[PDB]
Amino acid sequence: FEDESAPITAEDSWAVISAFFREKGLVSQQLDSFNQFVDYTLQDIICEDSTLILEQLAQHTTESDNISRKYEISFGKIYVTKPMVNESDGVTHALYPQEARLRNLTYSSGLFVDVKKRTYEAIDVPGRELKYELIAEESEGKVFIGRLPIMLRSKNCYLSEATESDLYKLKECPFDMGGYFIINGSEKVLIAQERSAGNIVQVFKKAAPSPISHVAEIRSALEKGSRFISTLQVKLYGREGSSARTIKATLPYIKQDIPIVIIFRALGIIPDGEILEHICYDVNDWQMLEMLKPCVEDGFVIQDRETALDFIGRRGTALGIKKEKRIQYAKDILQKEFLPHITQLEGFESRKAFFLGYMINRLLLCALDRKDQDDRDHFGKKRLDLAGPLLAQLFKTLFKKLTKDIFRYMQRTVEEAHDFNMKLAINAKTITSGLKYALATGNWGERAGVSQVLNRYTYSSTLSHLRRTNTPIKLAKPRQLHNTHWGLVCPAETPEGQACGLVKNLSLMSCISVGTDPMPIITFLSEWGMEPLEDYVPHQSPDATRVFVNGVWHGVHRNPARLMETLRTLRRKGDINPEVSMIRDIREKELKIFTDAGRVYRPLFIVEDDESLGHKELKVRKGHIAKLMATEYQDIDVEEYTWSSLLNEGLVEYIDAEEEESILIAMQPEDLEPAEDVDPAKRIRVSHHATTFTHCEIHPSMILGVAASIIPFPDHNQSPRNTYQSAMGKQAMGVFLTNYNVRMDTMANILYYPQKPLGTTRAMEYLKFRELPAGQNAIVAIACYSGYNQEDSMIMNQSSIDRGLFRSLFFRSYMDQEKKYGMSITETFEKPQRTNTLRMKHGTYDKLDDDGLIAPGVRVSGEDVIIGKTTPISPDEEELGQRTAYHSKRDASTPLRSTENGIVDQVLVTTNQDGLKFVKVRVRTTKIPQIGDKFASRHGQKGTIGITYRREDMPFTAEGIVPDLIINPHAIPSRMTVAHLIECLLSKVAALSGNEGDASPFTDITVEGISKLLREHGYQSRGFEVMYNGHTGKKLMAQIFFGPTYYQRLRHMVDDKIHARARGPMQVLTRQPVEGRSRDGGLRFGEMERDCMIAHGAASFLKERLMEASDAFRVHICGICGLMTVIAKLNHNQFECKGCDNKIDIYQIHIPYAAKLLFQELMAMNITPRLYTDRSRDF
Amino acid sequence: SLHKMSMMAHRVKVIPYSTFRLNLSVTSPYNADFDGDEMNLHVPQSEETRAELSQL
Amino acid sequence: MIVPVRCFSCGKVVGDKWESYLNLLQEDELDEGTALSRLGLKRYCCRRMILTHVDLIEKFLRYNPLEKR
Amino acid sequence: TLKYICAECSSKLSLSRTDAVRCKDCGHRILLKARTKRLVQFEAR
Amino acid sequence: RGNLMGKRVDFSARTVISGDPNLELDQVGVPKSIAKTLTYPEVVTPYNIDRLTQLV
Amino acid sequence: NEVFSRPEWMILTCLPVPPPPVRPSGEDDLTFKLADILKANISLETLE
Amino acid sequence: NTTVLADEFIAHRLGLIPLQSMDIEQLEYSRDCFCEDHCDKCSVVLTLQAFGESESTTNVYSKDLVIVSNLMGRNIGHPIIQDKEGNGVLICKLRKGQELKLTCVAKKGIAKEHAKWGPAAAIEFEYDPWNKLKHTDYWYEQDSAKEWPQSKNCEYEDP
DNA sequence: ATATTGTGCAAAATGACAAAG
RNA sequence: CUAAGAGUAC
DNA sequence: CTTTGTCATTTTGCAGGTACTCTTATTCAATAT
Ligand SMILES: [Mg+2]
Ligand SMILES: [Zn+2]
Ligand SMILES: [Zn+2]
Ligand SMILES: [Zn+2]
Ligand SMILES: [Zn+2]
Repeated sequence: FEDESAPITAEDSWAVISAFFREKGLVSQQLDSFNQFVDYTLQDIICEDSTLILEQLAQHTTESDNISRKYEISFGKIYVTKPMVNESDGVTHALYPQEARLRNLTYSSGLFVDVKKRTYEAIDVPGRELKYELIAEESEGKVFIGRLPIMLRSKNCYLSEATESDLYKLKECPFDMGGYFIINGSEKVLIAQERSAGNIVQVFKKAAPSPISHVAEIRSALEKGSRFISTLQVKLYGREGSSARTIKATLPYIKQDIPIVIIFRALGIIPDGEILEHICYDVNDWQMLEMLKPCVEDGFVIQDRETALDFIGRRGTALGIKKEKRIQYAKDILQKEFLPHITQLEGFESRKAFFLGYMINRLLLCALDRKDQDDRDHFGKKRLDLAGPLLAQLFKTLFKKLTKDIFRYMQRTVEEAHDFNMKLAINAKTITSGLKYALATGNWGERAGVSQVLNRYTYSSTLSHLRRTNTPIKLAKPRQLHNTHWGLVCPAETPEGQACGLVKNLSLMSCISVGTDPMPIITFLSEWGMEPLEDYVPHQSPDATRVFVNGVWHGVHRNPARLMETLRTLRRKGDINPEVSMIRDIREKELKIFTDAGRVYRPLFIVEDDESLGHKELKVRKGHIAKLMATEYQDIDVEEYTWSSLLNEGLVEYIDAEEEESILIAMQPEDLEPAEDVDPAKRIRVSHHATTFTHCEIHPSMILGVAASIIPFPDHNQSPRNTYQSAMGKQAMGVFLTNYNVRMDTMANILYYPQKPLGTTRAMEYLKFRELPAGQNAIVAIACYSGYNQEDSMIMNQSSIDRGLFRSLFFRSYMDQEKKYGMSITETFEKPQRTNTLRMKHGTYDKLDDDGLIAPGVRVSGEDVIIGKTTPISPDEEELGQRTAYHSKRDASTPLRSTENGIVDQVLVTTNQDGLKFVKVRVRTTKIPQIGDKFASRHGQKGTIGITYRREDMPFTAEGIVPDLIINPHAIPSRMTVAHLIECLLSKVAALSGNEGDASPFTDITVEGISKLLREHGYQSRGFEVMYNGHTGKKLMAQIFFGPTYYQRLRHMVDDKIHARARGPMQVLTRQPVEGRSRDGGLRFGEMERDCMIAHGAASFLKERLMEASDAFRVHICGICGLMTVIAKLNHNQFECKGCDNKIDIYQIHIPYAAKLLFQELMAMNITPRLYTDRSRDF
Repeated sequence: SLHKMSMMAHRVKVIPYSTFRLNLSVTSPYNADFDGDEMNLHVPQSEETRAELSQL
Repeated sequence: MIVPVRCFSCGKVVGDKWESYLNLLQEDELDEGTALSRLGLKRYCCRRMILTHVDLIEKFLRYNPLEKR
Repeated sequence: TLKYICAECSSKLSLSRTDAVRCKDCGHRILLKARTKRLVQFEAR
Repeated sequence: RGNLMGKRVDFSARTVISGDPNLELDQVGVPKSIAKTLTYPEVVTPYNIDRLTQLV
Repeated sequence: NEVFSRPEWMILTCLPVPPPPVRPSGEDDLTFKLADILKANISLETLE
Repeated sequence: NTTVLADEFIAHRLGLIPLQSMDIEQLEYSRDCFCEDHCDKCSVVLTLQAFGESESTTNVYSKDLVIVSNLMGRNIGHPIIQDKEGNGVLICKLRKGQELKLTCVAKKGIAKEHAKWGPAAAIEFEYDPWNKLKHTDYWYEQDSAKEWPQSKNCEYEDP
């Protein structure tokens, strides 16, 4: 406050958090990854390779034409425009997302590339080296190669710079956060795909039966190259008791596990001592030397680099190399396939030998029991591929396809001497269709579910979907919540199904790095004293720290403390990109630096000595908080102070799981920084008795995700209840966007009267939950009132329902196009007439007017036609009794859903990309809560309505207050949802006093204080109230827990689930009832239902279920051959089995049609299931 | 439906709301709650099946 | 969306107190509890009816009318 | 003929079957059908 | 397994369940719409001519 | 078995053709496979 | 209805508008009236007609409702106005250019059929403030008398 | 201008292979 | 219509 | 000389039950009639 350098309090950190969410937003990672892809990755993809050279040799039979031509095509800079749409008439205009959504277009922008076509000629003189020269035809000329879909709010989108008023003008909700694509009018979101990081050596113990005990492997990969995965493995043969423990490496394109010493000698290290120095860095570590002796004894037979290269080449799986060139072949394999991530050039054999020695050293350390096998679940060893890298690799493949097509076309046209045209060379449809297919359907190629339809049921649902990570599914246990997941993914938010643990959600303050070029950091290291790896001799520098950058051992340092200090200083002042992570392992004497993309990190406060106060203190003080407050208030004149200002001045730091291994974090500043009668109501906390902190948590409540941040008092609940609420709040019904009235979504649900919670958390005002609430504050009583709320049922107040509690709007949109079956076979929107139309639906067409669309305002019920469409067919056909040449049109109308009804809200007519007219009809109805609808508190206390009582029948307090809901007491004890009770108490206090209850998790708010405040208001301190029975007016012997509570209306309503079927449509193949209530299907009578009926012993009922209720088919067989090959003319009363030549040995049997189909499929597969009606053997 | 008690014969009572209604005591063999659980109903179509359903 | 006409629990008419409530909060700089008491909302059912309302209709009013006369 | 409204202009148009679906005033290709003239009855419950 | 050991059947219903302390142990509450959908074939007999005619 | 399964009947020389009920129609996958079998049969017969 | 609210949304809000019911006994139920749908002996017809002619938001109140049917001298129909400003319930809001024209028919009903017909709001009801009849067993931790605040009616009975 | 054709158990089975007569 | 995929309820 | 038991590979078939909703896509392109 008054003092500028005073230490901050736990209340101040929220200002910091606000600044963060001002600069970043909720979907910062999506936009950042896409912007990185568009700004830099496209150009790298284009420039890599993509120089098609075609050397048309002279092929000179006579020397008169001894000229060799060389046609090359190169690609220059790439230009990406603003999103625009073509048209049927050819006019091209700017496309805005709330036109792409309505017209089923693709929010995509064209890509152009500067193509330079060079041609060289040389004089084809045999023996003389060819010299190529230009012909001065240096033609260059941007060409359209396809369209890149643009994610909304990205740097290339129209909405990136839009203000709130502009967003309102463009029919865009200002609360919409972007981070998604519009493909064919559908919002598609890319789920972050989790994978294991590359260029990291991992050592694993193998199972007992296998002859190899330990395996050290690296999944080498290079970002700036072909991006190919080569897995090197170093394996230790022999169990612990075995004597011949020899280490063998598995080189790519090699059929055998070459001994390591042979590789070392091949790279150029002949002496045994030098190899052992490369592997073992300590002379005193004689155990490792003893374990390593078998390898050199194995490779004693080779004592020359050329000999070892020949040995490897002999094992070469190519088997297309002559004896003398095997050496070169081996060299090539060691240069371009062995450890690609280090280098693809030559002259770095020493580096690769050092890296191999390092891997062997790690393997031997694991085998010597000096270190545990690497944890596969450590989150620092994982990476998340966001939209950026996914589109990067997809576009790399697709552009490689396109350039291969270009080269093939050029070769074909030069061979056939035809003219060359760029427009006929480039097929933009390749890139466009590839990207559109990959984004429209989840399958990411030519994996699945990589792109998903964005969830728009509720605002929090969309926020959670936009921060979702999926792990494709070894001997690990990925489903467990790891220790390293702290502060990076939500501890409690995951599906309960098969995906439990595999599908994760980001923490509120967690971000994914987009990747930076490591060259500046390498230059810094070289300048600051990093000894190059080439002239590194371990004996003269035993206690040297190995420096790794992106998994590439670049050298060693002799004073790592100073190097780490200066690197930290550089990163804290912004010279190094803050996303760069730097870890120093003192015990292993290693220094790792990671700058690649996909690393997940969170921000933390920095703590330094602060000699003025004589003890550790946060770098942030009250002055910075004051400046942040001033900037925030100005936004709602002084110098702007943003989160980036905190980052640049070294106030906050970005830490990932790997760096988090080497730091100590204080949970809260006010209690853990200062050196050391207590309230019994407060929870017990430990001071940790340690003062060497390096960082402080900005706020512990930030470990939760978007969905978990809505829970009030999540630390007073059983964790599975938190997980249930996290899963169930996405099904909460609220207001998903403020512009729902201009969007033609397939389904939309809206509350009439959303209410912000009485008990609210501090983190939910960054999630806009108070602006777009998804529930209501219902007056809840916990009572065994009538027994109709047992087993999770609830009693809802009918009078509250009558007055608008939990009422809802529901919108459904039906889309329909007219398609060109031929050049002049256009479909037509119209009102079909029974006189000249076929297969007109049994519903009423009377509500359509003459354009084939109902007009908004008309009430529609189930099976009524809302879109009238007809398709032309070939005339002059007579059948069916009433089919004539007049019936040239077949009905293609769209009826309303069979069960649904409502008012046609709106209808929208437009044209598609092809120029054909199409329509969208949105119908509106009202969902009023009733018996069977599902409601849930914010603590996993789900339940359906058992019954509804009017106000006069509900219990009432002395003030006449009656509950909106009554829930059973028995739901409380077993589930241990204490937070539910605490939130009810806090809500009662807040409603009485007019404040808002602060239900944040890790605050010092106790039930004692809430009870005292409630007592001051004149009520019983524990929330109990004397209630009276509604029926008789007598006092209830027991006092009732009573108060407001926030409840969500869930999407599961009984009217969308009730379904019955006497008889209906049958499946065409099996003649069994169809599947699904949308098709009037039948219920599955599964195997174990049959087993239960068997156990009951009711045979006739089982037969009736399987035959009369599903499919009973009468078939004819003959007594000679049990096959169904009997021709039966029932009207003529003639039965005959050809082959057997009989006409009186026939029987009829009633068998399931599926059984007849099975027997026919057996016969078609050359098996005779002969059926016989009498016994030939005794039992 | 893990055991024979999870499939039992009941007497119909026609009620004016859109949910199946059952006694609280019979929920234990069905392992059924009222937090969104759904249940299935089969109608016998002959006197024999009707009779053995009622008697077994 | 817009202030409810009546309190859900008891049925007291609170749809005519939204503008007065906002006026009390803004012009008179009263805290929420005193304003609610001044308007006559004594039972906490009515108090939560008016205190927790979110007036989304304002946002809806920012978009240009679809059918403008 | 049948009446429509430009999604952007809000201008009222009359379109026949053969007419191209565009706004004469501004060329917008998105049109919304006009409100029905038949009275609509709502229960106030 | 999919069509012979277990198959989809007619005359079946499915919906959400609710408790009712006012129903007998062997009683099940059936929604009126479901009762109007699912049917039973009763053979016409001198004993049930009157009520079957009334139902028709 | 002498009457129901002799070993030389494990060799196919006449493929039974299931009726359309087994492969109802957009033709069924079995119909396409039978068409391919007929194509290969005709090709082999002509080459012979 | 060119507003931002759904038609049945506004219909629900209108049904919840309190109306003068002093002479409701002189009105008949629509069910036992011999007219076809509604007449003057069993209903009151109101009309709402609002337009957004102002550049600022225009508030559609319940004072804008106009009785069109002939009340025949009864004292029913008029929307109840309570606040000092004179504007009744805030039915709706209109941006400039938006319009809302509609006609309401009001019948007589009871709160059993729908809570919108309830005239009672909350009804406080208490007896035996001192628990001399022992109709309740007071939950407590240390002392029931201290932990349960005394009701205001305790002054009207002897402890 | 359009039809036609270029995954992790874990049991079972099997094969290779040092010792035995 | 068919197929594939995704999300979800108990 | 052929067993003979014996390990180390190869197959190889499976992987709860019901139920709901939505979305996309049905071989691309070159050649010849
Ligand atoms: Mg349950
Ligand atoms: Zn026969
Ligand atoms: Zn109230
Ligand atoms: Zn226009
Ligand atoms: Zn009348």
